[PDB]
Amino acid sequence: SNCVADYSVLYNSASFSTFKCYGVSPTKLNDLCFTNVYADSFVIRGDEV
Amino acid sequence: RKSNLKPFERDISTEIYQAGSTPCNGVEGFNCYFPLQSYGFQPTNGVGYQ
Repeated sequence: SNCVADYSVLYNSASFSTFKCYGVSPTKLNDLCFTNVYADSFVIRGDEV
Repeated sequence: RKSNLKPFERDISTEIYQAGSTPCNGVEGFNCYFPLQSYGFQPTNGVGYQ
């Protein structure tokens, strides 16, 4: 929070595995901006994607 | 979608949608998005998804 939504570097990272979106579109990323983000960062097993 | 849609224009292009900076060029690859998706036509679903 408390920061400009720089969703460009959040998106163009080519080190991904599978691009899965659940509630939002990928074309208005830098346009549409949010209020607060509560991230859940954890490591999973390979067959759990 | 790539083009800006005009009303009442039939489009039959099955062109590979490029995700980022991946030149697909006829074949698939790293997130070469194939936009021609498929319908779920089953009686297994509900009554509003038919």
